[PDB]
Amino acid sequence: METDCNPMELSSMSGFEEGSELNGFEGTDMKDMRLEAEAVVNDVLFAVNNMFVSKSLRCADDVAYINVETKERNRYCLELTEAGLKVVGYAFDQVDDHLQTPYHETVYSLLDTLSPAYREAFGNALLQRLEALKRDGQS
Repeated sequence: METDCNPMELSSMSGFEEGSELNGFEGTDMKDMRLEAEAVVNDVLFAVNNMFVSKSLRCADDVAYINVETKERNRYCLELTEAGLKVVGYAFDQVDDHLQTPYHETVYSLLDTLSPAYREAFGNALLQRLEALKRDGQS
């Protein structure tokens, strides 16, 4: 007389019975674009002024809009999809449907071209490894 409500799971998924094979007609990766998006934003946030997911549009599983504001206040809006990161605007929450702007593979090969300061910031974190091995390694 009831059904399964919306509870919380302290596990990956409720799977007590196992045996049958799952792979069949639908092979969904279960990859959430928002998931990957918020992961990207956090990791590269240090190399820009402010970066955040676009809350003025939409984001549903396959597609998520992100915004990035570099150190020189330059803003890029990114349509994150399975095709990678596709710039859809150069302003905050700016997405144009006629922009045939090229999409890149990762955020690295994208933002490295979007802000030279990002590259320099990478160099700073890179030289940290250099001096790390200089101090600890030969002593």
